[PDB]
Amino acid sequence: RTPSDKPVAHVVANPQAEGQLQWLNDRANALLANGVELRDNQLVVPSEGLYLIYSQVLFKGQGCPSTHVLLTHTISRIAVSYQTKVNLLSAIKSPCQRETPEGAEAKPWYEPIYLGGVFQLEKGDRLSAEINRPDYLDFAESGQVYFGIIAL
Amino acid sequence: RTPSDKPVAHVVANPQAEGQLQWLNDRANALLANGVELRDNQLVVPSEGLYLIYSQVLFKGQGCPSTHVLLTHTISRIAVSYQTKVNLLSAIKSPCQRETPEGAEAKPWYEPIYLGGVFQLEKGDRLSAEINRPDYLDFAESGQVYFGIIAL
Amino acid sequence: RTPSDKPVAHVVANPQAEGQLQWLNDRANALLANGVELRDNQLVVPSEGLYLIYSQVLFKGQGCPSTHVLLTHTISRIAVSYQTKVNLLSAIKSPCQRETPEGAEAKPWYEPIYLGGVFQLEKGDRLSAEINRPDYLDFAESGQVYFGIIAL
Repeated sequence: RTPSDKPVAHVVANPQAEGQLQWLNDRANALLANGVELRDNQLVVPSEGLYLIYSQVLFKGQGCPSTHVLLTHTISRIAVSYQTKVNLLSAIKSPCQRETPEGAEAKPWYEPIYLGGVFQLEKGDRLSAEINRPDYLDFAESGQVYFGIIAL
Repeated sequence: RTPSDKPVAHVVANPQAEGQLQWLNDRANALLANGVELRDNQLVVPSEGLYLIYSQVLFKGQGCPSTHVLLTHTISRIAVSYQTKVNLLSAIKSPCQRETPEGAEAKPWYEPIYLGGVFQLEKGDRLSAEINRPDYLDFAESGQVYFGIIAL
Repeated sequence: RTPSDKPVAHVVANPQAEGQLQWLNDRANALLANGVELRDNQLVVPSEGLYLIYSQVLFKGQGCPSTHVLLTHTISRIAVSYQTKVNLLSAIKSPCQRETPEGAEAKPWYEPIYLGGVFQLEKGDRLSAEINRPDYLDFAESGQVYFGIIAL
């Protein structure tokens, strides 16, 4: 065989979908081996083990609007028994400070956030990397937005 | 039930501890297992190896001052052998290119810092995670401030 | 001494190359274990399997020039099957949201970029980790700009 036995997965955001982050393992450079499945846009964990659960999204806007743009990306985990979203890793970014553009429009900011950690998950647990602003997500990527778990 | 061995620790930082950054155990899905005591605010490694080392901090700031705020996050190894402290992972970032809220008091800034590399440790070595302006720490803390390792 | 059966690597930037990213396997903890080969400025892969590719670049400047910078970081795989560079993980950061600090000449900004994911490489597979603004690279640091793979 080739994909070893350790339950793995490296999902990439879908460039077609818009204003929504949909995870696609079915492109080049994407894995979903030995157990892991993609169900409700959430990775489901095959076996009780220890997993590293990184993820990365890449935000983009054109000029800084009024109303403070606070951006967030978080990896929550809904466990078998206690089926509620408990927050694993998270992070906020505020890419705007400015007067909110003027004498020259545009000039786009870019803002990536990365989340990585080692956590214990059981059989049937689910995970899901999500953001508060699917409008700002960016993708003429190939590797700009991703979500993955690997058993260790 | 704790399957999969290999020294492992994934520690989150203690919220109610005004500006000090004291890691803790028991919280969230914080781990220390297979002998990685967290002594004196340092993960203590048990036996040599290539350890995946990662950690994240989140600096939050309500309005920019007029003194250029630089913020560095660092993981330095204090080798059990040489006792010497060697800087492994380091990052530096500046939340604002000087604005300094003059009028219209406020507008928060969020600047996360994630560090992660693969390194060669030695049984007894100690890893330290430290920042420089701990007066800039976000106490919303779900799973925002963390430090961790795991044998590979 | 150096652990584990599995091939790994962790080269590091040369603070001598004028305007380019040159990796090295002899400074910092620049490993080149079991069959990995830092070659034409890229790691040639020893064998099949899931690898953990991670890297980090640092950027620096003082004040903002031509309204838009765009620091980018991409690790691309050039597969022995489909021989053509192909993005694996990418991030674009952009310092100076307009700004253009005329009176705050030489008032510095610091901008890092980490990233890393699991992928199923094969043998003879080459990996490049390249920036777009070597001139914006920071070099007053050690555990600053690295790039490595670890068979897992």
